[PDB]
Order: sequence, then C-alpha cells, then structure tokens
Amino acid sequence: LLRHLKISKEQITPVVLVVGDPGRVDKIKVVCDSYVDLAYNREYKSVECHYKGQKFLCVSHGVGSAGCAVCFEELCQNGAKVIIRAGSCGSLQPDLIKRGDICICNAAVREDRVSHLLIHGDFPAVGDFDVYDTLNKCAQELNVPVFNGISVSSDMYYPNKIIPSRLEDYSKANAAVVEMELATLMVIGTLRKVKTGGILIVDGCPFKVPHQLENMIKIALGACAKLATKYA
Amino acid sequence: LLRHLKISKEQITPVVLVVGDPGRVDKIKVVCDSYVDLAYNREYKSVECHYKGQKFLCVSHGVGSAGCAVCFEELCQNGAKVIIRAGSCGSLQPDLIKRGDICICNAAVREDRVSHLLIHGDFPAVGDFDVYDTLNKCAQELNVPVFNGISVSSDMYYPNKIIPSRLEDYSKANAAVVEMELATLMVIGTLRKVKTGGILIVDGCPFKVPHQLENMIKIALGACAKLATKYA
Amino acid sequence: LLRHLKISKEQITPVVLVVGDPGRVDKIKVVCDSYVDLAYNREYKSVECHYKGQKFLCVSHGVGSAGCAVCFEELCQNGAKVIIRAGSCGSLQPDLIKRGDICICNAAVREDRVSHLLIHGDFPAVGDFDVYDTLNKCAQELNVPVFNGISVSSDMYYPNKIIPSRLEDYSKANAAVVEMELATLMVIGTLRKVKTGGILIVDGCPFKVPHQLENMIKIALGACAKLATKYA
Amino acid sequence: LLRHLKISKEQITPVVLVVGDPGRVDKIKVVCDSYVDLAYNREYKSVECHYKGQKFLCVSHGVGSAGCAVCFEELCQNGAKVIIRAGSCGSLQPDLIKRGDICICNAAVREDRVSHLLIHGDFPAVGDFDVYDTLNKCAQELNVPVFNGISVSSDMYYPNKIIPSRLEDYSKANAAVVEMELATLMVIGTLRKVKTGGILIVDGCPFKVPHQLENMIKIALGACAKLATKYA
Amino acid sequence: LLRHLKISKEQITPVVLVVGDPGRVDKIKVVCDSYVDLAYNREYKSVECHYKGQKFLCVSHGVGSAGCAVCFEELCQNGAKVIIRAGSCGSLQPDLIKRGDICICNAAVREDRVSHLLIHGDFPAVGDFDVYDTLNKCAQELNVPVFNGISVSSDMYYPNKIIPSRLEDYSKANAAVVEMELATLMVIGTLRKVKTGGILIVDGCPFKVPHQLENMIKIALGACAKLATKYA
Amino acid sequence: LLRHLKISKEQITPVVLVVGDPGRVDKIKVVCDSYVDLAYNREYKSVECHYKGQKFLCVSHGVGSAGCAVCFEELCQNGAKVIIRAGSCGSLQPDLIKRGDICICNAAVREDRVSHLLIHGDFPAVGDFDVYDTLNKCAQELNVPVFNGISVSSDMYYPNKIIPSRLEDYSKANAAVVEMELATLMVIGTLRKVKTGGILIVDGCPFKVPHQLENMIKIALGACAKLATKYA
Ligand SMILES: O[C@H](CNC1CCCC1)Cn1c2ccccc2c2ccccc21
Ligand SMILES: O[C@H](CNC1CCCC1)Cn1c2ccccc2c2ccccc21
Ligand SMILES: O[C@H](CNC1CCCC1)Cn1c2ccccc2c2ccccc21
Ligand SMILES: O[C@H](CNC1CCCC1)Cn1c2ccccc2c2ccccc21
Ligand SMILES: O[C@H](CNC1CCCC1)Cn1c2ccccc2c2ccccc21
Ligand SMILES: O[C@H](CNC1CCCC1)Cn1c2ccccc2c2ccccc21
Ligand code: NA
Ligand code: NA
Ligand code: NA
Ligand code: NA
Ligand code: NA
Ligand code: NA
Repeated sequence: LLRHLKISKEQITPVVLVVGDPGRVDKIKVVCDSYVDLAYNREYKSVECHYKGQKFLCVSHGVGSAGCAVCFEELCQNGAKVIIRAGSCGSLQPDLIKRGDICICNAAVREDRVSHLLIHGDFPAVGDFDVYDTLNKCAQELNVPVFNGISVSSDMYYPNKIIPSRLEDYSKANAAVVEMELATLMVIGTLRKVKTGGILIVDGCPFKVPHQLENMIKIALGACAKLATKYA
Repeated sequence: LLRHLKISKEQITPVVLVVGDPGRVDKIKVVCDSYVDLAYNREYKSVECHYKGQKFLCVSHGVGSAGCAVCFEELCQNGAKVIIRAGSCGSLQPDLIKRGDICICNAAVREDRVSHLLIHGDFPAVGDFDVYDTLNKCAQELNVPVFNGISVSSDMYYPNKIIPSRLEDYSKANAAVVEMELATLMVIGTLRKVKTGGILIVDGCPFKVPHQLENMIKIALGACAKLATKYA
Repeated sequence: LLRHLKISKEQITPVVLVVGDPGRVDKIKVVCDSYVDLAYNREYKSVECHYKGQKFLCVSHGVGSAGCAVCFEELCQNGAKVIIRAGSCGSLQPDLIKRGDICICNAAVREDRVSHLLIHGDFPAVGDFDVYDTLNKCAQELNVPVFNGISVSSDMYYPNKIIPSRLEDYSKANAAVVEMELATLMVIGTLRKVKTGGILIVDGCPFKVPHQLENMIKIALGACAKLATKYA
Repeated sequence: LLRHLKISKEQITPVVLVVGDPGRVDKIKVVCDSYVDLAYNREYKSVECHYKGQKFLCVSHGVGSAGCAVCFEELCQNGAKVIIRAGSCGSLQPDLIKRGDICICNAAVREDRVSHLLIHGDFPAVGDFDVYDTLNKCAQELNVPVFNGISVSSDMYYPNKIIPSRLEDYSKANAAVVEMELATLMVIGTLRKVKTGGILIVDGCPFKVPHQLENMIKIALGACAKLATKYA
Repeated sequence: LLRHLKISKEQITPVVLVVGDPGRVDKIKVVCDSYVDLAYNREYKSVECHYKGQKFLCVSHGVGSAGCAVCFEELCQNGAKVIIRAGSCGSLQPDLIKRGDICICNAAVREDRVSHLLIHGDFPAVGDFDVYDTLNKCAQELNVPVFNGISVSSDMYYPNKIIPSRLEDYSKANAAVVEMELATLMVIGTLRKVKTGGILIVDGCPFKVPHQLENMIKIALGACAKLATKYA
Repeated sequence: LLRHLKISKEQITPVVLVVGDPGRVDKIKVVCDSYVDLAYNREYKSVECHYKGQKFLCVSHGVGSAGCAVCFEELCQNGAKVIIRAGSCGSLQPDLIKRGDICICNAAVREDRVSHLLIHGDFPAVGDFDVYDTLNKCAQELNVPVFNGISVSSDMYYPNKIIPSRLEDYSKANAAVVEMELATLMVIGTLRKVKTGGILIVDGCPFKVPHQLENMIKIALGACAKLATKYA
C-alpha cells in the first residue's frame, strides 16, 4: 500500500482528480454515477469515481505545497498519467475576475519550497496543454464562462508586516489568481512525466457561487471522463 | 469563528498541543481525564483536553509547513501563549538515535518557504527555553530517556535525483532529526510572541514503540498541564 | 521611429515572426508571396511579409537574451499582439530528439538575466496556448512530425570548466531542447499582454535538414497567417 | 602552539570565557582570585583565570565575525567544551531594553559570512540550553535583573545609505539586541560539538553602567566556575 | 573556421578592437590606413585593420551580454591576447559626465547572467591595467579630456515598473556610466588570460559629439596600435 | 575623537598605510625616519610615520572583514584620501607564486558579508589604478620582482568539511592569492571616494622572507610617500 494515501498501485487510475478538502471528495463522489470509498488517512481521502462510463480517482491532498507533494508523489510514482486539481483561489485582478468566477490555469508562480528542492528555480511550473484544452472545451460545451491565466502558488496565506508580499507585483505582471498548490503539482508532474492541469473558483481577493461551484465541478468531472477515455 | 480551525477565540486556551494527524488528536483526547470535541474542518481537528486539573486544546495542523502555518497563525493571532508540537521524525544520527527514541528539540533548520516569506533567512528558528526545559523535566520525572538537538524541518519528504538533499550535510552539522513543521512553528511563534516547543519520536531514518509513543504523549501532556497552570 | 528597429509604430503588424539571424529574414521573405523591406539597423532587420492573403512582419532579434529583449520590448510596446519565434536549438534528449527534428515549445527555463530584472524568478516563462495550438495544427495539416516540450533558454553557449552547466540537470527534468531567447520572449510577452510562441529545429546536441528547415518555416509562416487573419 | 592564539592545547581549559577587547581580559583577570598570563598575539590575548576554586581561560577574540572565527575554531578544535561570550550590544527594543541592561541570548541572526561558508543559511544559530540556564541562574542568585532574547549578529557596524539595514526588520521580528559575533560562535560551536552562550550589556541603540558591567562580569564569571566544576 | 565569427584562427591578431554595431566596423575600417574585409555572419562582422604600421582585427559583437560572449569566447579561445571594447554608454553622473564625454573604464558591475554561469558572483569584473593605462595615455597625447570609472553592465535596456532598477543605487555607489557588455568581456578575459579594456562615449542618461566620437575612435585605434607593437 | 581608532580627524593624514597586526605597526614605525605614537584601542593601533619628507598614518585594522570595516569607515569618513593595505596572503598558484613572493593586487573576490550589506554583489571590488601603478613603480625602482593579480578576500580561514571552499574554483579562474580584507577595503573606498590599493607577501598555500618582508615594507612606505607628496 502507498505509505500515506493507504491505497494500492492497482487502485490508481490513469486519471486522478485532486482537491484540497477531504470533505469536497465526499461532495464530489455523490454527484458521480456511483463510487467506491477506498481509504482515508490523515487529510488524504481517496474515492473511485464512476462518471459517463469512465472511472477515475478523486483524492484530497490537504492544504499547502509540502503536504500536497506527498500526495502527488505517491500518485505519480505509482501509475497516474493525468492529474487535474480543482480548488479555490483568490482574484489578483479584482476589477475583471470576480467572486464565483472560474479560472483554468496553464502555469504557476513557484512561491513554494519543495519545487525548488526538486529542480532549480529557473524551471517553469507549467501545465499540460491537452489537459488545459480539455478543461476549456468541457466548459464551452456546458456554456460556462471561464478565465485563463497564471496562478500564484504561495506558501503564505496569512502575511505579516515585515516582508512585503509579492502578490501586488505578480498582479502587475498579469497573474490571474492566487492559491497554494498548483505550481507544486505542475513541477512534480513535469519531473515524473505526468500530465497536469488546474481549474479554480474565486472565493476572495487579497486586495481591497453554489451554482458556479457546481459548474466548476461538472467541468472538472467532464474533463476527467474525456481524458480517462483515452487510457481505457 | 477562526476561518479554518472553525473555533472561537473564547475556546482558545493559553496552552495548545499540536499534532499533524487528526487521528492522533482522537488518540490523545481519550487518555486525558475528559475532553470536549470542538470542531473538525479539513485536516484541522480541535478538542479541549482536561488533564491533571488543567485544560488545553489539542489541534491537528496537517502535513507540511504551508498547511500548518494556517493553523499556527490562527492560534497565535487569537490568544495562544504556548504551543507544543508532538510528532514523528526521522533519525539523522542512526548510530545514536534509534527507532522509538524521543527527541526534544530547541531549534530547527528552516528548509520551508513560509518562514522566509515572513522574515529573512538569517533569522533563527528557535524554541522557547522554558517550554524546552518543561518537556525535559517531565521526561526526567517519568524516568523516560530522551535526546535533545536540532531538527531539520524539510518541505521535501520524497526526494528526486536531480538536486541533492541536504540531509547528509545537516547530519554532519550535528542536526539530530528531520521532520516537516517545527521550524515554521518556531518562527511564527517568535514573530507573534508565542512560546513554542517540540517533542518528537523517531519512526525511520532517511539513510541506510507503542510504549515509546505512550511515553512521549505522557511527556507532552505532562508539560502542557505544567505550563497551563501558570496561566490559569 | 522605434529607437533600434528603425521602423514606425504604423508599420507594426499584429502578428510578428521573429528569428535570430538577419540573413534568415532574407531567406524567409522570398518564400512568401511578396514582401516590403522596411529597415536594417545593427542585427535588427525588419521586412513586411505577404502570405496567404495576410501580412505580418518578420524581424531579426540577434543572438542572446539581452539583445533580443531590445527587439521584443520595442514590438510589444508599439502594437504587436502575437510574436512567434522560429529558430534553432540543441537536443536535450538525444536518443529521442534528433538532428533536424522540430520542436514546438510551450514554456522555458529562465537561465537569462533580463527576465529576472523584470519579474521575480518564481514567475513562469510560458507561451500562449492558442499560439502553441496554432503551430501544432499547421504542422499536422502539412503532415510534418513535431515534438513538444520545454526549452532551456541559456545565456551561456560556450561553457567553462569551473561552474557545472545545468543542462544535464534540466535534461533529467525532461526539458526537450536548449536555445537562448525563448524564455525572455515569453516573460516580456506575459508582462506586456502579448501572445508568444516558439518553434525550433534541432541542429546539434550539447552532450555526446534543408527539407526539415523548409518544413519548419512553412509551419511558422502558416501559423502567422492563421493568427493574422483574426486581427485583420 | 595554536597558530594565532599562541597557546598550547594543554593550556586549553574545558570552559573558556571570550570577550572582544584584549583590554577587557586584563580588567576581568584582576577580579578573579588569581590568574596566569598566557599569550598576547594580534588582538588575541589569553589568560588563565582562577575563580571560586575553578580555572578557565579568558581569551579576547577581536572585533567582527571573520576575526573571532579564527579564535573560536582554534579553541573548539583543541579541547574547549564550553565557550561563553561576554560583550556589549545595542538595544533593538529601546522602550523596554535600556542602556546598561543585561541580555542573556539563546539564539542569533546570522548576518555574517563565515557561518554561511560553514553550513547552509537555513541552519539556526542557537546556543546551548544548559549554558543559557546557568547564566540565568547565576543572575537570579546575585539578584541581577536580566532580559532574554535573540541577538542580531551583523558584520556592518557603520551603515551606508544605499542598501537599507535590516535592523528595523529584526526589531519588528522581536530580536532583542544587536552585536557582531554571537551567531558565528553559535554555528561554530554546534558544528564542533562545543556548548556556547552569550551575555551582553547594552551600550547604545541603533535607532532614535559601571555597576551594571561589574554585575554582568560577575554573572559571566559565576557561570564559568559552575560549568567548569562539571569537567574538573 | 570559428563557428560564428566565420574566420580562421590564423586571421586572429593579438589585438582585437570590438564594437557592438557591424556598421561601426565599416566606419572604423575606412579611417585606418588600409583594411581587409574578412567575414560577416549574423551581427558578427570582422575586418583586419592596418594602422600606424600595425595590424589588428575590428569585430562587431552585437547587442547584449549573451550575444557578445559568443564573439569574445571565440576570440579568446583562438589566439587573442588583448581585447578593447569601444562603444556607447549612458551617464550615471549627469551633473559631471555629459553627452559626448568619453569614459575609460577599469571595472564593471556584473548585471548579466553569462558571467555568473562562468564564475561565482563574488568575482570582480575588472580590466587589465596596462590596457587601461594605454587608453589613458593615448587620450593625453591627443589632448582629449576623458573620465575614468566603473561601468554598470546591465542586460535590461528597457525597464518595467515592477522591479526597481538598480541604476540609482549604483550611481550613489559612484559608478560612472551604464552599458551592456563590458563586465562580460572582463570576466571572460580574466578566465581565459586575455587582457581587456573599455572606452565609451556618453549618448544619454537613464535619469532626468561627431567630433567626440572621432576622438574616441582615434584613442581606441591609437591604443590598439601601441599594444599590437608589443606582440609583433 | 573617532569612536574606535581613538584619534581626531585633525590627526588623519591624506595617505594611510593599514596593516592587520598592531605589532606590525611597531615594526614599521621604527624603519621610518621618525614617528609619533597616537593611540592604541582594541586591535586598532595608530602611529604617524615620517618618511622621505612626508607624513602618513600607519594603522592596524585587525583580522577579518567586519573588524577592518570599522577601521576603514572611520578613516574614509574623516579625511583619508588614499589607503594602502600591506599584509600577508596565501598563494592560489603554488607552481608560479611561492613563499615570500610579493603580489600587488588590483581587484578582489568579495567573499565577505559587510561589502554586500553596503552594495549589491554584482558590484566590483576594485582598487585605484594610480595607487596600483605607484606600488608597481616603487618596486621596479627598488629592483624588487613582484606579481600582479586578483585576491580572494575570504571570511573563512579554517574550512570545515560540509560546504566546499571556493578557493580551487577561484584558482582555476586565475585569482592569484587569498587573504581576508582587501575586497572590503576596496568597496568601502569606492563608496566613500577613497583611493585604495593592496600589496601582499605570500606566507603559505591553502593547497598541497625576512628579506622579502623588508622589501615589501619598503615598497609600501615608498608608495605612501610618493602619494602623500601630491596632497601636501
Ligand atoms: O481562498 C484561497 C485559499 N484557500 C486555502 C486557504 C486555506 C485552506 C484553503 C485562495 N487565497 C489565497 C491563497 C494563498 C495566499 C493568499 C490567498 C487568499 C487571500 C484572499 C482570498 C483568497 C486567497
Ligand atoms: O517520518 C517522518 C515524516 N512524517 C510525515 C511524513 C508524511 C506524514 C507524516 C519524518 N521523516 C521525514 C521528514 C521530512 C523529510 C524526510 C523524512 C523521513 C525519511 C525517513 C524516515 C522518516 C522521515
Ligand atoms: O545551436 C543552437 C545555438 N544557436 C545559437 C548559438 C549562437 C548563434 C545561434 C542551440 N544550442 C545551444 C544554445 C544555448 C546553449 C548551448 C547550445 C548548444 C549546444 C550544442 C548544440 C546546439 C546548441
Ligand atoms: O556597541 C556594540 C558594538 N560594539 C562593537 C562595535 C565595534 C567594537 C565593539 C553594539 N552595536 C552594534 C553592533 C553591530 C551593528 C550596529 C551596532 C550598534 C549601533 C548602536 C549602538 C550599539 C551598536
Ligand atoms: O545608450 C547605450 C545603450 N546602447 C545600446 C542600447 C541598444 C543598442 C545599443 C547606453 N545606455 C544603457 C545601457 C543599458 C541600460 C540602459 C541604458 C541607457 C539609458 C539611457 C541612455 C543610455 C543608456
Ligand atoms: O596567511 C594568510 C592569513 N593571514 C591571516 C590569517 C589569521 C591572521 C592573519 C593568508 N591565508 C588565508 C586567508 C584566508 C583564508 C585562507 C588562507 C590561507 C591558507 C593557507 C595559507 C595562507 C592563507
Ligand atoms: Na496539509
Ligand atoms: Na509547504
Ligand atoms: Na545580439
Ligand atoms: Na544576455
Ligand atoms: Na578583528
Ligand atoms: Na567578518
């Protein structure tokens, strides 16, 4: 069994949908056609989802880059071929990207540590195009407006007042949103030959919805099934 | 209510015992005299422990520095005065520090990112002496052998083969153990005027027990009650 | 007139094809339907290309990141909306990617300086998806096999023996090819809201063709015309 | 003979008191019960002190981290087991820590270079607890009020106006005092398995006494004798 | 033949005058006594100059550090013994150093990347004294007033508004002028045992002539002939 | 009075000769024509030397960059115009530069901290040419063979075995010698508009004489008198 996910390599599907909150797994699994509870250890909850004729895991990775890296490494080193993260984010363009808006991200700022412990900082955190394109196409098909851009992946949710946050810098650099895991997923995926992507819903802004969440989940599930079809 | 711990500032005790696994909270709370379940959100589980006439929270912080920082910031900014982490670690001195051995750590290597987003890297991750001294004294009283030293707090649990891990370097520098949160707790505590400490049990070695865990938990609970007495 | 390109903002087309060698501009312009020589100053040669009913500039940017940044900034700050770089590269996967092979790159390693003088190193050098997708589709249409991957953009062509080159590190990290400008183009484009892309032909390997070049040029010209159609 | 201290390894006592000024050695040695002048080379003056039945060296280390490292390395590599630095410092909390106040420090900011040439910057500069506890206890016994905290060890005494000093940053981070050697002593001690500590008297503030110095010296001498007793 | 300069090692003279613009080579070669056109590839134009009885190449290196490094490495690894750069620069002391003024520089700020890929950043970018002295003496002989100082060699000509430029910092540090190649030439020369120097004419200021250019060219040619005499 | 040198600004001569050891001041002052003892505080000993009709201070600066910076800042901010360091060094080219050989250095590697706390690391540590030329000319006049090159100024005299020393790297980069202060003197001098230089005698090699010292001192004194003549 995987040391922390507590599942076997035989239970790892080619496509895996990852989310941060173990509770969101339970909310996702009930909107699939059926499911099989697999394991629940620490913040890592794993369920096998059945959707549109296809099967793919949904696994929670917990909050933050170092914790999610444990999850992602165990999946990538044991059979996963596609990992899509669905999660929440904050808007770095509050005049254009509002609460409830959905963003499909192709790349990320590596404001973590574990990616730098894996490869030099000059290396890009970048998603797989085919995964990005699949998420965009599933949204168009469901007639759900979405934004596209770069996510700032930061290990600091609560800032202090001594070292200035770089969020305003990255906003001026046209980063779209902020969250805490995407860049780690992307680097690990690139290093391990796993195709990755990310779809995120805005729930706040670091500067001065149920319908949207349902839509984002449908997009994420729709894309997982489309990609899973290729590997079946 | 605190955004992620989902408890109120009135429920925050002066002393808090933190652990990584929500399950370990449940294992700890039943060996106290009594307890009050408070909240469970994401990987953050909070319980009020009653032990030796005193009361103190036990809260899980999840795996990894960025995730535990969310927990620690919410406690430090809302009334906590003492935070002791009890957890697991790997031995960096396998000829001297063996599986099951217990280490009480006074300082830590800042191989994370969030501490660096809070204060310059030259700043030390260091625990409070009185907390360190209390944990040592509780162990002596229970006649439980312990080691003392520096912990390497690393955001990388699974290494890759491109960038060498610094664990051997830090072993040669006489670091005792490795784990993934202590340095983050220490810096946040220093910045926020919260006294911190750490007690850890060895469960592996990155290089070439139930009785010990019970002992470590007794030491941690013993020290929490001693410190809580001062604030009551 | 632009200070170094020596053309006017009115002569800047929405789509620009950039190459390193002023001579390659002359080789490209004669395979278009017609052309208009615009300017030639330093290594910056500018020609207006007419191809498949569309018009777009072809401009040389010279060798190396600091020199090409002068070219790219003048285009991005004066009307350019799409910049595609067509150039040469070295294979970082010599068993899979051979001399003459063509690579369409979505992202790049920022081993330059000017990108870091513009934005923090954690920021990704990433291309525009629509541009990447257009280059891939034009190749499929012409039945020309291509590879896709990350380029290492390095300011050091001739290494010395004191500081080890990171090329082997990035090869192990699954970077596909090496060249000297793509990452600079990508960051400048992201900062300036300009869509960028890159198509490259392998002409060597840092470790132990005319038909292919013609094909790569046809792909690059084909994609420029397709994108130019949108802005006309 | 040691290359720069000009004493023999047989003259090295288990406990050594270090100070910056060779003159302070002469002021310290005359308040002991008796003494033996050993050597004086460059700024390194060594005397054997006899106090409360015990013997321990008092050695000057000069101004600044690179110069004191020569002194500390020669002691640690030739028999020293405990090194206590007694010196002066500036207040980083001028509303709380005033001129003449005494601070016993447990850790330090590594704003030097030599510590970084010895071990990675993430490593903590931290003192030995038993040494820290001994200095605190000797002060309580003599009824001498003291403060405890982190020292900023900076290689820059005279700032210029181009690069901002980090002293205000570290003050906001709750560093207590500033001086120029403690962090270097701590890292060298940790690497060499030597127990270190520091006691400092405030003589200024970087921002907007004889009785206290006598008290601080008594505390330092008192602690040296207590520690020396263990090794005799 | 050299890969990019397209000349043979037999055509490399001991002394080489380098300039950025291929056009400036043509302007320089006609004021010599005679010349021999050698090659023109990319931005690298090479001509053999005959002046005051001596012979030395004049070669263009293009804009920017990464591009000029290709030129400089090919010369230094194939016989060159002295390389003098003559070029343009911006004044960092606008009250003292005005448009048209000439500066002979002995050292440079390494705001590039390739020098750092060759040797650690602490290493100085410094010119050869004898070359510096020769340029100064040739100016005195021609009664041409000149300034002397440090050049900032920056890879960023067009700044953006997110990361502050260090030009004001270096101006306060008494750097005289800014340009984009000198530091790269100096480090490569030091590493390869080639004597280097730089003479520059002010053509702007980053903050709030034909006679001078002719004078600067005469100085540069005068110094090349003097140095070439030693090797003939 | 200057805070640490304990002399007045009126006692500061335009030319100052600095050495590390207070004892070397006493050895130097007796070979001048006459002298005036000024002050002795900590490792800072100041004497007014009379030589060949001129007067100039000789001041000891102690061991190491942070300590000598205190000395150099007090001189540069209070009237000094020329500072020459005479000292010892280790050979980084043991096959060419042997024990007793004398090296006159024009630039230095900034392996310190205080220079970096004053100005960004890309800035060169470089000496004044006129000072360098004067030292070379005084040696030629006395028929004393000398070498010229770059010094590595390192804060680490005693290396440990965890982090590799860069001395071999810098030797391969053609650095001539190693010592511990020159780079700090050069940066401080450049920032403060003080002309600096360095002359050094080899007394060891980090890898696998009285007549020479007398010669080096004569050269240093000879150059001080020549420079002092200009300011009198
Ligand atoms: O809300 C998610 C954060 N979700 C996680 C936080 C803890 C568990 C789930 C996005 N987000 C940020 C991510 C990183 C740093 C700062 C922010 C931020 C600021 C304002 C609004 C949203 C923000
Ligand atoms: O076992 C804990 C790790 N516990 C956490 C891991 C995930 C959840 C709980 C200590 N530990 C390490 C911490 C950091 C990096 C490497 C190691 C390591 C290697 C071997 C043995 C123990 C090790
Ligand atoms: O050939 C292009 C380089 N083209 C430019 C070089 C000068 C003008 C045109 C790709 N390339 C590299 C780019 C960067 C660093 C190293 C290499 C490299 C090594 C071997 C083979 C190809 C290589
Ligand atoms: O006074 C000691 C400094 N003692 C040494 C200085 C030279 C010899 C002895 C503490 N101190 C500082 C140490 C570091 C950097 C700045 C300061 C500082 C500023 C104001 C007041 C005190 C200060
Ligand atoms: O003009 C040369 C630049 N020449 C080159 C530029 C492109 C081809 C030739 C000096 N220069 C700068 C060099 C670096 C960065 C900024 C500046 C700058 C700013 C104002 C005035 C002059 C300046
Ligand atoms: O001897 C002087 C050092 N003098 C000072 C040392 C303490 C007081 C005086 C040159 N030197 C080095 C300077 C820096 C780092 C390493 C070395 C080194 C190694 C071997 C031989 C000479 C060496
Ligand atoms: Na977590
Ligand atoms: Na983390
Ligand atoms: Na160029
Ligand atoms: Na460049
Ligand atoms: Na000193
Ligand atoms: Na120092």
